[PDB]
Amino acid sequence: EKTSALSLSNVAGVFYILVGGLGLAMLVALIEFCY
Amino acid sequence: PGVFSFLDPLAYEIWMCIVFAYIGVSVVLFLVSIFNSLWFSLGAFMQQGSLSGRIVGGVWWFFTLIIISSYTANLAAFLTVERMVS
Amino acid sequence: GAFMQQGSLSGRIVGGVWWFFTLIIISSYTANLAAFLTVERMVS
Ligand SMILES: N#Cc1ccccc1-c1cc(-c2ccccn2)cn(-c2ccccc2)c1=O
Repeated sequence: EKTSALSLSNVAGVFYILVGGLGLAMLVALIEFCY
Repeated sequence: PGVFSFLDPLAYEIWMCIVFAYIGVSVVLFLVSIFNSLWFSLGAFMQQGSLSGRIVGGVWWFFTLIIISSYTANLAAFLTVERMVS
Repeated sequence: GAFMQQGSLSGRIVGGVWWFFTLIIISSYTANLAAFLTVERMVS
């Protein structure tokens, strides 16, 4: 019963869904700067 | 106990990984909209998260939702293991 | 009115660090409470 560790091998699954939202934000930022 | 014990249920590599997403979102609000813009960005940071700027806070809100949930879940797992325990 | 709603560049970093500080306490209060519900301790 020692670890009880918190393997970030899958915490990367949260980071991979966020950067996609930042890239999706840069596509809408260009259609708003032109329209 | 200790201050090195103030970095446990999130990995030694996750506490230094959450900070990359904090500065990564405050720089997108710089591009979808400097001393007052950074004041607005974490004015928008602790309040969870334009159409380009709305999807910034909508996706950032789900990202920080899992970490604070993966922190409270892993912290309780130790306290249960440090519970019985004999 | 800014405390109930969690937490000006100088005033922004105040409500941000306070938001992380209160985030850990409410996460440690819920985690420590959830561990007793599992293993009901008996005090002699
Ligand atoms: N170590 C330790 C410790 C001792 C007394 C009370 C709590 C802890 C503890 C604190 C933390 C922690 C870490 C960062 C921020 C806040 N708290 C973590 N852990 C812990 C949890 C899971 C596995 C190993 C240690 C802990 O066991």
